Amino acid sequence: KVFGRCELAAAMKRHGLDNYRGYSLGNWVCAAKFESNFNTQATNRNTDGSTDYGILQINSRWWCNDGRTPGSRNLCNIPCSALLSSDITASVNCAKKIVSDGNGMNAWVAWRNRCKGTDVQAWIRGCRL
Repeated sequence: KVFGRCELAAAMKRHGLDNYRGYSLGNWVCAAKFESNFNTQATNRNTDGSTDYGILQINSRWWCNDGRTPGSRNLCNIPCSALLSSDITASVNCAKKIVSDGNGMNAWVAWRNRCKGTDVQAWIRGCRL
């Protein structure tokens, strides 16, 4: 599924991400844009041989199991393929674990380089308040 911008924002707000660990909804939508372009099926291999999965490009090194990442912890206790569903529930519950882990949303390098410090509430502009 390719989510629309306000569509994704309403799904993330309904699953509890607006203001989670102090991060406003605009932050999470901005990260989803530059991680996956709102595409739940997006996958991208990392140079260390792990792969990132889904809307928020959750990485198989630490968070989900894909069977091909020597060392994987699978801390969200989830197959990485289940992060590619049209229903973002698994991805949101796992992202809640990642942002809570110590370095906040800086865990998403795309958030740190392209979203952090920017007017992120522009990402929920026009969406039903």
